[PDB]
Amino acid sequence: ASLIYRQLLTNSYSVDLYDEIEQIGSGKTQNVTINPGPFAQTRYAPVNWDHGEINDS
Amino acid sequence: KAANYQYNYLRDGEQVTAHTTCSVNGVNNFSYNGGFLPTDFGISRYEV
Repeated sequence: ASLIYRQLLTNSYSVDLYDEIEQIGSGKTQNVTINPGPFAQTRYAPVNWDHGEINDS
Repeated sequence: KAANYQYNYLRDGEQVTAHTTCSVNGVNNFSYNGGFLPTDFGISRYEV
């Protein structure tokens, strides 16, 4: 019964087929690789509030 | 005419100071002439 190990080693190539099968079976996702470089947050502006355009006559 | 006004009020405790100015646009203007004599009373133009 020693030939079990010999047979498994010799026939091990079929695991490539098994890998292809499980690859086809598995669902897939992916990445949108993130950007670095938010090193400078930006404020709005120097903003001053005032009454609008008065309509004089 | 443009009328300004400032005030404050309460809003969940946080005293809010508010400042506003009101005006009008699309105003109609009526011209009434009661009489033409110097003594007569007249309004050349009143807004509505």
